[PDB]
Amino acid sequence: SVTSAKVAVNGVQLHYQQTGEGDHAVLLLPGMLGSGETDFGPQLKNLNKKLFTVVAWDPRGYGHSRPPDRDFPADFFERDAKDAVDLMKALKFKKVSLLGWADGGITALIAAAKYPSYIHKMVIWGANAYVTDEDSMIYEGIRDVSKWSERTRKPLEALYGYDYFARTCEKWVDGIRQFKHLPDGNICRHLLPRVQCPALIVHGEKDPLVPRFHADFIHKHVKGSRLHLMPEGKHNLHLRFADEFNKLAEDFLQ
Ligand SMILES: [Mg+2]
Ligand SMILES: [Mn+2]
Repeated sequence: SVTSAKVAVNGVQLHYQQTGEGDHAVLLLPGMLGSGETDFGPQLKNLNKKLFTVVAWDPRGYGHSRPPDRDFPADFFERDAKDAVDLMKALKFKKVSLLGWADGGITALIAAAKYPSYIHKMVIWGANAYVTDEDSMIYEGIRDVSKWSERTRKPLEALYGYDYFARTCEKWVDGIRQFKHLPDGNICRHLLPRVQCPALIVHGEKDPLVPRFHADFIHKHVKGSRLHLMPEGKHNLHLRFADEFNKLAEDFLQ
């Protein structure tokens, strides 16, 4: 049983889905153009409702957190990180664990580093702490949504309508590529050493969007972190291999 609602946070009405009665609060952070509805169905359904209280939020401009429309200023990951934590605080949780996917994992890393007393544990996958030429090329190949597979386009087209979906994807590409021009193509390399909570980095070895060196790098600089490789996992491993992933996550969080 899942409840959808909005809460006022930093000038925006953020949408989120909540389920479970557990004492361990968990926030699910979606990736680019994502939402709880499109990125975390299996988790909102199967994560242990007795152990956890699960919340899946929609970053401003994504999912149902519209208005406003999405924009990508240089600090957009930090803005999302603040919104995410403020949302959970608005919902009265005293401490929470984070499950972040891709852009959501980058967001989770930032939140753990900036608000260490609020984060218990963290599980991230498909995230990159910086942008390289190889990444830039990958992003460019994603820009045109019309060339996306029909299966991956359907859900987002239905949620946003073609126009917003196409336009926001282009702004995302320009928004994430902007980091390549900064020293070290940095997004959050500098915050990794500041993560103080136990972290589990999962990586699908067949992920075509995020080279494994990004997971190795995050693992290297996040003290006490654990890295788990899934031979058959791709970028959407928590969806394609939901049962396997959920077990990995639940075991780590306990
Ligand atoms: Mg450097
Ligand atoms: Mn939503």
